[PDB]
Formats: sequence, structure tokens, C-alpha cells
Amino acid sequence: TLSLQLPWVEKYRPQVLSDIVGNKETIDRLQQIAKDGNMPHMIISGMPGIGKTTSVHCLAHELLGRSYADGVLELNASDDRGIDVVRNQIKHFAQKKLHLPPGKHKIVILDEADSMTAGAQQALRRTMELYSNSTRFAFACNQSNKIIEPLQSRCAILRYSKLSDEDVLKRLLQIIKLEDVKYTNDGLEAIIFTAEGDMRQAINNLQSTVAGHGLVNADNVFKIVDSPHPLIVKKMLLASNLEDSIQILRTDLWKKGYSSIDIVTTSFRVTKNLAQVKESVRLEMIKEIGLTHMRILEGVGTYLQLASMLAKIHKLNNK
Amino acid sequence: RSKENLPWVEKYRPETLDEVYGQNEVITTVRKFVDEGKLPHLLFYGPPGTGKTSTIVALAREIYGKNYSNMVLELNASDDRGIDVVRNQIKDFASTRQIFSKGFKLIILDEADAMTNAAQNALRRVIERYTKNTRFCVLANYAHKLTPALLSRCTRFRFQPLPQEAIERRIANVLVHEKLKLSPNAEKALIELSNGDMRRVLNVLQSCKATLDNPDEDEISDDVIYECCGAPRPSDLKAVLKSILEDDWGTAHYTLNKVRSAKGLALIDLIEGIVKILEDYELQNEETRVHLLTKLADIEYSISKGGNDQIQGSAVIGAIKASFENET
Amino acid sequence: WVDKYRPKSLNALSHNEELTNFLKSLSDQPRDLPHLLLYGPNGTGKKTRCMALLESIFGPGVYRLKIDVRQFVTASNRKLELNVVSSPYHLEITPSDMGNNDRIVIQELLKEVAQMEHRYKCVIINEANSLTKDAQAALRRTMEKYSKNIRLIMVCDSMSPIIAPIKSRCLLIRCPAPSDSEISTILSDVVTNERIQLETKDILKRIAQASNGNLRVSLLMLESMALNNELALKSSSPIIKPDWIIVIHKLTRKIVKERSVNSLIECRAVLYDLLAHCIPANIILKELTFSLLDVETLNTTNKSSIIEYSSVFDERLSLGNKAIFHLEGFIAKVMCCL
Amino acid sequence: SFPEGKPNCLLGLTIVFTGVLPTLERGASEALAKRYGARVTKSISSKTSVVVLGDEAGPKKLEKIKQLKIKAIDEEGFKQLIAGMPAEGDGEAAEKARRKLEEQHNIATKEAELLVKKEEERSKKLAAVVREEDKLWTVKYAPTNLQQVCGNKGSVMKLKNWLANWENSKKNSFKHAGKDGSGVFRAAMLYGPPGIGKTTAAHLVAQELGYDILEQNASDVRSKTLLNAGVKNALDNMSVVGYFKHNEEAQNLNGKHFVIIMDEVDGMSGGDRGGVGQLAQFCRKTSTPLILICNERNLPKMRPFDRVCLDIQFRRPDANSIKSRLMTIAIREKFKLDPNVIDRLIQTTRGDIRQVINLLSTISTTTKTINHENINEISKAWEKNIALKPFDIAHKMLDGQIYSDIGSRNFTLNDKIALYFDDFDFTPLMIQENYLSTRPSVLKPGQSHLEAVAEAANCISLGDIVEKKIRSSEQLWSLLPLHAVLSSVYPASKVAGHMAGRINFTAWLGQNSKSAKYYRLLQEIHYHTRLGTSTDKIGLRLDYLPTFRKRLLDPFLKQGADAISSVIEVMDDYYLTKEDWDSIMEFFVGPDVTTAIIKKIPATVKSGFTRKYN
DNA sequence: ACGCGGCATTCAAGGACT
DNA sequence: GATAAATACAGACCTAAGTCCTTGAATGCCGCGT
DNA sequence: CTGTATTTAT
Ligand SMILES: Nc1ncnc2c1ncn2[C@@H]1O[C@H](COP(=O)(O)OP(=O)(O)OP(O)(O)=S)[C@@H](O)[C@H]1O
Ligand SMILES: Nc1ncnc2c1ncn2[C@@H]1O[C@H](COP(=O)(O)OP(=O)(O)OP(O)(O)=S)[C@@H](O)[C@H]1O
Ligand SMILES: Nc1ncnc2c1ncn2[C@@H]1O[C@H](COP(=O)(O)OP(=O)(O)O)[C@@H](O)[C@H]1O
Ligand SMILES: Nc1ncnc2c1ncn2[C@@H]1O[C@H](COP(=O)(O)OP(=O)(O)O)[C@@H](O)[C@H]1O
Ligand SMILES: [Mg+2]
Ligand SMILES: [Mg+2]
Ligand SMILES: [Mg+2]
Repeated sequence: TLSLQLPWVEKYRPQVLSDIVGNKETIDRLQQIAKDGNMPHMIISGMPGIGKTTSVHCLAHELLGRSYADGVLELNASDDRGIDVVRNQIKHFAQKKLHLPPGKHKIVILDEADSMTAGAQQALRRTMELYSNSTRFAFACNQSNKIIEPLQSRCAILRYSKLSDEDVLKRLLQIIKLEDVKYTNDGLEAIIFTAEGDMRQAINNLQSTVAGHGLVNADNVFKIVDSPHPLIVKKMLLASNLEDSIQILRTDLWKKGYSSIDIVTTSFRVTKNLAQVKESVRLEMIKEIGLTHMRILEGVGTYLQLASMLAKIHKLNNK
Repeated sequence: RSKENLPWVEKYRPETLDEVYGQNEVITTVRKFVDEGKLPHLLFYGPPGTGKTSTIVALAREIYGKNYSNMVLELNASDDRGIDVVRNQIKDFASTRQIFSKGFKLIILDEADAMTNAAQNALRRVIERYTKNTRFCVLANYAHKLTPALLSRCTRFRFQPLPQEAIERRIANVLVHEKLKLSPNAEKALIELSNGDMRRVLNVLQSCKATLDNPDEDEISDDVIYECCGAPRPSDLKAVLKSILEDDWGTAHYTLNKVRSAKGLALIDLIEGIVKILEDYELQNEETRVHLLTKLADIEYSISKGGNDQIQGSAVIGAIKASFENET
Repeated sequence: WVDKYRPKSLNALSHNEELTNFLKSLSDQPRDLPHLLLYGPNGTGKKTRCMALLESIFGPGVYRLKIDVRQFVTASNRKLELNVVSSPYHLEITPSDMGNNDRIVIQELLKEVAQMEHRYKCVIINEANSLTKDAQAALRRTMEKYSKNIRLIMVCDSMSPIIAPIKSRCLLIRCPAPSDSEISTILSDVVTNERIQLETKDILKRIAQASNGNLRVSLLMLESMALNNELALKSSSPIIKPDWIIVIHKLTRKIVKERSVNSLIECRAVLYDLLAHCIPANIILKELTFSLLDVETLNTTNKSSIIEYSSVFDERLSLGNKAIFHLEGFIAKVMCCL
Repeated sequence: SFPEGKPNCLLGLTIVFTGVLPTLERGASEALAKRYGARVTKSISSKTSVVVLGDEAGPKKLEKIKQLKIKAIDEEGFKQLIAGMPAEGDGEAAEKARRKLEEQHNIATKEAELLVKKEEERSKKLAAVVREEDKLWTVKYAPTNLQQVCGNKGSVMKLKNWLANWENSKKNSFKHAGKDGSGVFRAAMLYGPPGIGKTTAAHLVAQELGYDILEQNASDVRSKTLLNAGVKNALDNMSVVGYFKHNEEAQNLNGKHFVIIMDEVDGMSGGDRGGVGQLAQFCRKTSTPLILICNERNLPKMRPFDRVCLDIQFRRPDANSIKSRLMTIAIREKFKLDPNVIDRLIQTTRGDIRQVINLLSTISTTTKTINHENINEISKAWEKNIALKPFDIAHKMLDGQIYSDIGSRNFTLNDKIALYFDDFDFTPLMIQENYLSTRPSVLKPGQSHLEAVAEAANCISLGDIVEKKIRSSEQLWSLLPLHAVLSSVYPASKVAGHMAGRINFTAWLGQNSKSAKYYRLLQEIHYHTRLGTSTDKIGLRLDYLPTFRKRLLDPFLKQGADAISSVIEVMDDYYLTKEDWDSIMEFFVGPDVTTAIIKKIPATVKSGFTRKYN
């Protein structure tokens, strides 16, 4: 078909701050700031798909009213991460004179701010303070650690958290009711489980299920969206017997098409994040997994090395 | 040329979405997506030779027609993975219209797992901003290399390794296109050595056709497949394993040496086959499996680093014998 | 001096007559000579035999050596300089002086001299073990493609670092170390020519046995004890051991006596002091292990564990840039064994 | 759990929470003690009123308690003491705490009233351009005079004295240091944690003394060309603004001159082409005061600046000084603030006044009363995640509590890996240098210290192998977490415990540089003697050098100054020079060291040798 | 025709890589 | 005024490696004015 | 940790 329909993530992107479901304290604080005015400098950080860009965009829209065209400067940090940007474009926008409602000021939105280079970030330090009376900067990034500490000092540290299953279920139910989709409770629960708090993943998976099969049922959602790799990897690592681990590997990972490097990397990540196993045993399994990773990266990527790694882990656990 | 002077791997590349087999779920899901028009951002991640590139090229043909090479920005991410690419080419293509016909824009990124992290961090906003008139497809053999942000904005489809039936159907189509015949045992051996990759199947079929003295009238037997591929026959594998298991060291060494020398089989393939056979075994105690797997893994790694073939073979014999000696 | 008396021709060689006959057999028809790789114990006389073969093939002017400087550029803009000893008929490359950039020196200089051209020029790679695997991989095709213009002769001590294709492409010439009797004869000739008074001749055999087959070390020790006894060797003349030997011996005594972490303080201190003064770590491990084995107090189990851990940490050293990171581990493991 | 108590019951009591408490972790106990006005210190002292330890107390710390005769109570004792103690701490110390709180509140009210009067005067002047509520709390409460800066009073006084006596030192040509000593340095550097008030202090000292402020952001202007032109023509030029700004009155003679306060000096480009090294040559030849400000003074790029600037270390101000300022800005803004949570706010923010003010502004929009009920959530969401310095990484990684069963839940393995990743170039070296200088406390039953050290060293060997694989032509950077584990975490977990002595810096760096220098010298010597000696680089040092000493140095030891000719002949036989001789004489170790031997040689012999060689 | 004047392009140094 | 509490803070920074990225300096060609 | 520096307290 020549034309396409808009995705549900962008078509149903919240246009007001109330539609945002998660992080109730932060959303209420941003709504109070929007009503009262005098927006402070901030960095918004968290996981992908929990509503950081949407929150800042709704805040800017509501704060600036009809003046969003001029008062808002949109600059994807990854696209424009040079000191030249700060020297010319950001500085000229900050020195720009614009008549606004009393409380409100001009807003700079720098999405994906974690990718800004050191030079541009350091140059922004004085632009943040010199033109603060007229210009207010806003930062959105996946990881706040990439942003230098002095820049974090000048702004409010507003930190987001992974979306709870209840809020994702509420948003999914709202979209389902609005667009008349047939669903089952098991299917919605499975979509929430696969999303793992990423609302964007949940909505994309709902779109895929609806378009492909037409009914939101557990069977369809599992065929169209596979079970999360770390869970099968953890089940393989935490099996009681060696033969069980070998069987889980052969069936779920090797025969299904997962690569050796992916398997070993996910095993390392799961092992480092495991909590039931004591730290010493966890560390020695990490050692064995790292040896297997070294062999795979040197070029020996085979079922034999993965089985040997499982055998070493089981020997380590069996004392 | 006339597409007749090309290797069978490229000669038999699928041209329409109906010539891609094995990935039926992905094929029907994508066909229904394009038919109804809600085509999301696609992520085809799977093992090599599963048809991801062929699937997406057939998608481009079915979406835009015969003139698909000019209305689609197909970029080899391995060749050009810089952030300059995202800033200039990808962004200008997404922003602008089509020079040929009205319609949406599709950008295919092949081997995007080689893209630098800066490039993906730049793309994670280009994809979102231009989603109204542009769609992105990501193909990558490995999903760990790709940034998590790039895995959140694209719908994920997993290309399973090609099963038996799809490989049989493609083998039959290739056999019909040429003037060739395949024995059922030879086809079974080819399927087993394929490991789910049609690339290997086509390469081995072409090599066996070359091996045939007069391909017009003779048949490719299992012997031809094993000889041209170089893989060890199952009979040799069973004989070697039996000789190691329950025979004297001198006889076991003699058997392994004569099996390797007579057919030119490599030792590493023998180890892989022996691992495959002994895995199917039912073992009384756990320790023997652990010892066997560990010692054979170190032997295979040392072979990968090279060394003395006879010493490594004797090490294989000793490891197997000790492991099954633990079963008493 | 060692340099004072060095054979300058094949016919002047006096030890391992089989090797001399093999070299003359190669020199008989020199237009058909494979690439060579001289290997054997250090100090045997492998370089002397290689240069004698060169003198046999070419004229007697191969010993007129001249040092030249050939600046090279690495992948980065850094400037690297090499001293290339050269002769009218041959040139010598010792890539151990450079670090990981020996590959560049190989591929540029050898290809250049190949383009430059008794139709072949022999290149002597004195240090072949320090050649990185990448450098040998680059040299793998240089030997075969330019076999009509350049014929490499390689000097080596242990063939294990050298990769299999390089050994395959080149003829192997074994060099047995001189026997004690031949070392004693050479020392007798030296002391006769140098006018060193000998009270008896058992001194020469003692020096020969204290060199472990090394002739360079034998002559150096001869002259060293010739300076502490006023050019007159006596029966009770002490054997001069180099400084690093004494330091390593004291290290073994400390490891044998104090098996504590507080002793590990000074053990690491001595290892750092030895490493900072141009002493390789593999030599440290070898001498330390063999001196530890010579301790009479330790029983067989300790000796076996020591040699096992020595092999393990030797592998670790061979696969590790930071040497003390493995040397300290070996010493601590030996202390735990004891 | 804990029974409620009437407000400020534990006021005036010094409580140290030494023992690990099963019911509540350290931070929870500290918070529930500070809720009632108690003072928490990290060190047990004579002034410590009560030490709370249920069990698992430090042995040496227990002996300290025993010697200082400090009363000790358990968790149930803390429960009963909460109810037992009366309100407001009565006690003489409690009365002192009462008085301190009353004076702090009184000053808060006085400054609030002063600010209201200032606002009223501004309103009257306007009646007779940015509205005040539009401004952020950081800039609207910025210090207007040097008496409002919180903390670092000594640094402010020293900087003020330096800038005041700058003219006198200029008349003395800067050769004389003066009484304070800040009269020999032309430029001054202010460095410290961000947000403590260096820029404000510099601006205020410039304003008070009457100089004309010229501010340049070094991060914005870092190249040689722009900085060179601008600041050079700024160094020796008067101010047209200063001349036209009412030069007629003679109160301020310094109105003409410039004070160039270069902010963000830490962001200048590095290298010789970079301007950070150019400014070092630049600041010594200037005719106007220079006030450089940077955040990380101990940086490799800032090395040219130690000997050319007056270092001034601004420290993190203590919460007591900022208590009055926070109370004033809380009284003015009609939001309730309890001084008990101010210390926790500063600790969470890590002494950053700007960020604590921003937190107060942002939180107060929704919640009008910041109390002990929501302090935990405020702290957990606003905590600074600052990368630990390579010394604190060594301290924390080499800690017994971190790898304990209880400590593992609090500090997880991923936290340990991130602690490595804070500095991925020095942590493996620091652990290797200080893993065998700690008293272990996680030794397995039947394992001695030496066995743990051997296992740790084996792990560091594997980590070095992994590092070589990562940092070679293959560039396998995906193995970096494996290197983190193998190099830092496992070896430290094997030998985890208490630090016996001090955390030393990695000695591998200096010895490696020394090895490189000695290898260069040996290369030069070997290439000089190449014609004579058929050897390699290593073999020369191994064998010839001992004999070369006997043929060069020993003749000077025994024959005397008459052996000079033979020594010269020996050097000329292998093309050696005096530098070569000196380098060989520095190559011996152990018994054969020549550092003292050459000194004992008569100076006449060495002088004659030098003259004869020349 | 002949000489500067910005502006595009090429070169070189520093930092980072989970 | 000296000596204790009470605490913030500094101890130090390397050489290679491959490839991408950025920033400033040095370089080139091409348009306008006289 | 040890050693040095600064501010409030005795
Ligand atoms: N499902 C399939 N049906 C038919 N032919 C196939 C199929 N998969 C692979 N082939 C054959 O194998 C060739 C290679 O296919 P590609 O799609 O290029 O491989 P791939 O799945 O993209 O894996 P790569 O290239 O390593 S990422 C095609 O040209 C076909 O000849
Ligand atoms: N000691 C202090 N007392 C009172 N207010 C302060 C203090 N330090 C900082 N502030 C406030 O913080 C604002 C900014 O102070 P700055 O001097 O710019 O911080 P900084 O120390 O220079 O750190 P930077 O700017 O990140 S390098 C001032 O305008 C004050 O409102
Ligand atoms: N809390 C939320 N409530 C409702 N929708 C959400 C929420 N978080 C994410 N979404 C949906 O996800 C889509 C994109 O999310 P986005 O805000 O871009 O993620 P990120 O915060 O990582 O940038 C939006 O269209 C929005 O509909
Ligand atoms: N056949 C020989 N007869 C006499 N001296 C010899 C002989 N071979 C070697 N040498 C002595 O060995 C010294 C050089 O040893 P060298 O060749 O450098 O050892 P390496 O084998 O380690 O290169 C010479 O000075 C020479 O006197
Ligand atoms: Mg976003
Ligand atoms: Mg492909
Ligand atoms: Mg500042």
C-alpha cells in the first residue's frame, strides 16, 4: 500500500501532562511548575520507553502556549554534539529577545543529552548561567553519569524509574478501549511481561499482535514476541543437574538460532546480577563464563564450549 | 551473464516474497503488515544464511515494484557506519520526498551490528522524528552489539535456522532448475551438514555438480556429498568411537589413524561428530559428562590454535577412555 | 676478549665439525640456497657460523659492516628510527629494539630492498623470537614472493615462539652447544695468546662447567677472573658470577627462608629492581626456578610443584604484557607450596 | 518498631552508631537519631556521650571505647532511651544546643526581614527589568557582599589580601613575597568542588576593591588564537569602561585596571597546541591581576600551572554555616524547613550549595513542608553519583564489609563492576599494588593469608592476560567487564579486610618509565658497540657489562689516574663516550652497585679523565 | 591581469572504547 | 594560646595497540575589487 | 588508610 497509518506510539503519544501514567510525584511537580511558571533547569534520566521526552515536550507546550514555535529550540544532542553548536546556535537562541507571558521563559530541549562531547558540555556551563533570566535549559538522557558533574549542579536532578505493570496496563486498556481491539487478560499480562516496563515496547508489541493476528491472546503474543533471552539463560544457569542445563541450551538457545557470543554475554550479565547465589560462587562462574567468552571472541564459537562452560559451572556449584 | 553465470548462492536468491521458505510466521506477518499498511520498524536478527536480506529485498520489490533500487536507501552499515552517515544521508533521505512516485520511504540497514554507538545514538532520534513518512529496517546477526535504545523503537522478528522441510523444498527447486538428481541419503547428509544455512546447501550442491563426471545422467550419492564437503561419514564416526570406547590403545590409535588417512578427514570434525554421538548417549554419572566436555573443549581450542595432530588425537582417545572409565 | 678472538671463516671454526661440514655443503653451490633459521642454545656461536657462511658464499668483505639510520613512520604520525647494520653483500635487521611496530619495519624495508634488485642479498634477522606474530604473518609472503632477490637467514634460540608457517618456509639448522672439552681448548688457546699464566689446566674445565655450554660467557668469565688475579689464574681463583645471578640467588634464599607476605614485600621489591635494570622476565623466571630446584632442603613434592607452577606462569608471562603481574604470582604460589 | 518520642528528645547527645544493627541499617539509624536533634560523628572521642553497638563491633574501636570510658548501649537500649529522654534534650549541653538553635533561627529571621525591606525599597524605586519571582533561587539569593559567603572564610580572606596587596607587590616588582607570602605570585588559582562559590567570591573581591571585572569562559575560548589575541591585548590595557565610568572621583584608583577572572579553566585544550600550556607562559608576564578558576586542579592538562599560580583550595563547606542561609531562604519562600534535615540535604548534595538550593526550589513546588518523613525519598532521588578517585576505589574495593554476606546485598556485584568502571586505567594497578598490604577478614576456615594472596595474584595474572587481549591489535573491548572482575573484584574479595597501613600509589608506572629509559640507554650502548660485539641488546647487559666495568671502572679503583690511557683505549675500541660510560656504570644491581664506588674515586682522577677524553 | 578574502577541504593531535 | 575534637581532603596519572570522533590549525581553491 | 590543613570547641 502506497500510504501508511501512524504508529500507535506516536498517534497516542500524550499531549498533556495528565496522560502520563508513571512517576506520579515527578509528573505532579512538573504540572505545578507548568501552572505556576518559572521552570528550573533539569536533567531527566531513566530507562528507555518510560516517558522522558514526552514529559519535557508536554511541559514545554503547556508552559509556552502558542509560543512553542519560537520559545522552544529542538536539538537532538546526538545529532548536534559539537562545541560549534553551543557557540553559535544555542548562544544566539539564548541572547534572542522574545516577549513571553510573565512566568514563562524560553526552553531548550536537548534530547539524548548523554552523547554530548566534553567540549560542548563544558562550553554550555557559562551559557546556562549567563542567560538564565531568559533561557531555561532542559536535558533528557538515558544515563546521567555521562553528563559532567558541574552541569548536573546547575539543574534539578529529576530521575525516573521503570514503569509499574499497573500503569502500563492502564495505558494499554485506554488505548484498547479507544481503538476497539479484542483482547484477553492473559494476552495483556504477557505483553506487559515482555515489555518489562518499557511502554514503547508494550505499544509496539500490541500493534504487531493486532495487525498480524487480530486477537490479543497469550499464544499469539508469544509467537510474535519471543520470551526474554535473560530468563531462559538464567534458567539454564540455575538448573539443578548438568543434563538439564544441556537440554535447555540445545532446545531453547542453539536450535532456536541464538549465537554463542549472545549466549555468553547474556550469561555473564545474568550471573553478575544474580542474587540467590552467593558472591564467591557467582564470581567463579563469572570466571568460567569469561574464559568461554575469550574463546568465542578468539573464534572458537561452538556448542562444545558452551557445554563445557555449563559443565564447569555445575562442577563449581557441586563442590 | 543472464543470471546464469553466477554462483548458485546468488543465482537462486529469492526475488519475490513467496520464494522465501522456513520463516513462514515472519513472512505472513510482514505480508499482512504491508497489505493493511501498518508496517512498523522492523528488526530481523538471526543466524547467517536465514534469508533476512533476501526477505527484506523481496519486501522492497513487493512494496515499490521493479524500481526498488532507487526509491529505497539501502546502506551497508559495515561499509559506512559513521555518525556523518546519520547526519547527512539517512536524515536527508528521511526528510525529503520521493523523486519517482508518491509513497513512504524505507531505509534498509544491512549488518547494523557493526554501527558505532554514536551512530545508533544519532539514529534513535532520526527514526522517531521522521516516523510519519519513513520506516527503518535493522538487520544484524548479533543483537548484543546493537544499543538497547535501537532495540526499543523497532519491532523484533527472529529468523529461526532453516528447518528440514524448507531446505527440502529449496533443494527440490534447485534440482528442477538444473538437470540433477539427489539420493534421499545424500539429501539427508546435506541437510545435517547444512546447520540451517541454505548458503552451505547451495555451495555443496554446486561443488558436487562440479565433482560429477557427467552431470547429465549420474546421481549425487552420499559418498559424493561427504567427499566433496570433506565431512566424515557417520560409519567412520561410529567405528572410531567404538574403537576408542571398548578396544585397546594400540588398536584405537590404529583405527583413528587409518580413518583419518584413508579419507583425509580432519580431526576437528571427528571431535564434533563424536560429541554429537555421545551427547545422544544416556550416561550413568554426571562426572563423566563433565570430564568429556571439558577435555574435548580444550582439545578443540588447542586445535584452533594448531599444533601436533597425532598428540591431539591421542589426547581425544585418552579423554574419552578416562571419561568412560569413570563409568564403572 | 670475546671479540678479540672470533673465527672469521668456516675453516677457522673448531667445534661441532658436523655443523661446519653442513655449512660448507650449503656453500658449495650458493645459487640454490633455501631460507635459513639458525637455532640453538644462546652463546653457541650461531651468529659466527651465519657470518662465516656469508663469507663463504660472498667474498671476504662481508665483515665490512656499516651502520645506517632509516627513519620509518608508523600507523600514527609518530617517528621511529632503526639502526640497520649493512654490508655490500648483506644487511642485518634486529627488530627486538622496536616494540609492536616490527611489522612495519619488515614490510617496508624488506620489500624496498626487494625492489632494489650473487643475485640475492641475505638479510639476517638476529632476534626472531621477539618478532610479534603479526610481523611473522607479514613476513610469511615476503619470503616466497621475493625469493629471487632476498634470501633470509634467521638467528634464533628457541623455535617455540616462531609460528609454524615461518618454520615450514625455512630450512632448520640445529646448533649444538660446544662441549666442555672444546670450550677448554678454546680457553687454552686464548690464555696462550693473551699470555695468562695458568697454575694448572683444571681452571679452564671449571670455567667451562660454570658456563653451561656458553662460549661467550666462558670467555667473558675468563677475562673477568683474569683481572681479579692480575692475569695469573690460580687453583682457588673464585668463579665470577654476574650481578643478576647473585641477586636471583639471594631471592631464592629469601623465598626458601621467609614464606610470608611481609617477605613478599621485599620479593616484589627485588623483582621491580631487577626489571627496571634491563633484565627480561622470562630469564628471571628460568633462573629463579632452577635455583629454587637446586635447594637441597626442599623435597621432591616441592620441586615438582615448583616446576609445575613455573611452567604455568611461564605460559602466563608469554601471554601477558605486564611481567611482574605473573612473576609475583609465581613467587607467591611457590611460597604457598613451601 | 521504634516507639515515638517527643520532639528533639535526643538533643545535645553525641551518638556514634558503631555496631551493625540487625533491625535498621546504618543510614536508617542515623536518620532516626538526627530526627530528635542528636549529633552523629564518625569518630569515637572523649566528647562522645553514647556509643550504640548491638553486636559486631570493631575490635580496635572497642578498645578505644574502653580507654575513653564511653557508655555503650544496644538496640533495645536505644528504644528505651528514645522514650526516656526529655524534650529538647535540663542538660548543660542540651542548653547549649537550644541556644545555638535559637541564635540560628534569630539570624534567619533577621536576614529574612532585611530581604523583605530590600524588596520593598526595590518596589518603591520601580513605582517612582526581570521580575524577581522569575529568577531562580540560585541567582536571586546570590551573595551580594563577602559577608554572606558560606564556608571557606580563610580562602576568601587570603584572596582578598592577595588582590589588595597586588599593587604593592607590583611596586616591589613581585620579587618580595611579603608577610602573607601572596606577593610573589602574579596569578591566583581557585579550585574546588563545583558549586561552592569560587566565582562568586572572585567577583565580590573584585567588586569590593574597585577593579573592573572582565570575565572570560575558558571552555568557550580555549584555542591559542582567540585567547592569545583577546587576553594579550587585555593584559596591558586600561578599561575604557573604567575611564568613562566616572574617573573624576579619586576614591577608586583601580577603576582603570582589569581583573581577568577566567572561569572554567579546566576546559581548555590540552597539549602544546592547546592553550592550557600557553596560559602558563602567559600569566607570569601580565600587568593586571588574573584569577583562574577550575574544578579539577589535579589534572594532567593543568600540570604547567603549579609553579606559576597561587593555589587556593576551596573546600566543601560544613552544613552548620549553610544552615542559616537555608533557613533564611525557607522563611522567605513560605515553605517549612526543619534544621534537622539540612545536614542530610548537604550530605546528599555533597556540599553543593547551588544544587541544594535547586532541590529546595524544585521540591517546594508540590510539598510545602520538608520534614523527617520524606527526607529519605528526597535523598534517594537527589544523591550525587560522583566517580570515586583512584584512591577511594582502592579503599572501598579493599574492604571487608563490602564483600560480607550482609554487605553483598547492600553493595552488589554490579556496583563493584561500576566502581571499577569509574577508573578503568588505574584500578587494576591500585589493587595489584595494595592487595597484599591489607589484613584479611573474609578468610575461609582453614585458609591463611598467604593462600588468599596467591589466589589473588593468580587472578591478577589472568586479568593481565585479559587486558593484553583487550589492549592489542584485536581490540576486544567487549571483554572489559571480564577484566573488571578478574583484575579488581575477585583478587580483592580473596584478600578483603581492613587496611593495615596506607593506600600507596601504583609503583608500576615509575618503574616502567625507568625500564624504558634504561632500555633506550642500553640500545644506544649496544648500537655503539655493535661493530665490536656480535651480541643482542639483552645479551650485552647480561654478560659484557660486568666485564666492561672491570675494564673501565676497576682500573680507576686500583691503578689510579695512570690507568686513564688504557680506559680511553678500551672506550675507543668500541666507540664509547663519557655518556656511554656513565650509562653502563648505572646498569648494575645488588652487590655490584657503583653509585657509591664512583663517588669514592678522587675528583682529580675524574677531572683528568674528562679533560683527557676531550 | 593581478592580488587579497572569506570559506570549503585536508591535516594532526587528543580522548574513548564498558 | 595551646591542645584537643571533628572533619574535609590529598595522596598520583603510561606507554604501545584499532577505529571512530571532534576540535583547531593549516591548507587549498575561487569570487570580488581595482 | 596515613598525613596535612582548617574551623569550632575546650
Ligand atoms: N529462506 C530462504 N529461502 C531461500 N533461499 C534462502 C533462504 N535463506 C537463504 N537463502 C539463500 O542463501 C542466500 C543468502 O541469503 P541472505 O539473506 O543474503 O543471508 P542472510 O540471512 O542475510 O545472512 P547474512 O547475510 O549473513 S546477515 C540467498 O541468496 C539464497 O540463495
Ligand atoms: N558559599 C556559598 N554561599 C552561598 N551561596 C553560594 C555559595 N556557593 C555557591 N552559592 C550559590 O550558588 C550560585 C553559583 O555559585 P558559583 O560560584 O557559580 O559556584 P562555583 O563554585 O563557581 O561552581 P561552578 O560554577 O560549577 S565552577 C551562587 O550565585 C549562589 O547563589
Ligand atoms: N508514562 C507513560 N504514559 C503514557 N505513555 C507513555 C509513557 N511512557 C512512554 N509512553 C509512550 O511511549 C512513546 C515514546 O516514549 P518516549 O517518551 O519517547 O520514551 P523516552 O522517555 O525513553 O524518550 C510515547 O508515544 C508514549 O505514548
Ligand atoms: N667454532 C668456534 N671457534 C672459536 N670460537 C668460537 C666458535 N664459535 C663461536 N666462538 C666464539 O663465540 C663468540 C661469539 O658468540 P655468538 O656467536 O655471539 O653466540 P650466539 O650463538 O649466541 O650468537 C666469538 O667471540 C667466538 O670467539
Ligand atoms: Mg527520548
Ligand atoms: Mg545479509
Ligand atoms: Mg564557576
